[PDB]
Amino acid sequence: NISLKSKTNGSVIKLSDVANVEIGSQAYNFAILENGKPATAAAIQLSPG
Amino acid sequence: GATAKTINDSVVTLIERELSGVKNLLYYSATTDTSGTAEITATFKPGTD
Repeated sequence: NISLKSKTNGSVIKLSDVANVEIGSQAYNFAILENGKPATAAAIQLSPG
Repeated sequence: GATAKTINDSVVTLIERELSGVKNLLYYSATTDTSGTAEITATFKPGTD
């Protein structure tokens, strides 16, 4: 419902008019396949010593 | 200009995440009040430099 002001005619438009609002992910650069089925995972690296 | 909760969530947790990798540490603690400042303390084993 965030409102923008059209420059062409001055009419009030909503954010949905020019964009799609969704609940997505921060990034889409990594994926994890465990035994051939999607999953999530993290790697642990030791401290020095 | 912020309350205790904001500093605890944004600052204290993030900082305390990195003090688990220090050597000769005996314990750690953190405190934040309604004063705009947060204090974290790391206590080491006696005799440490």
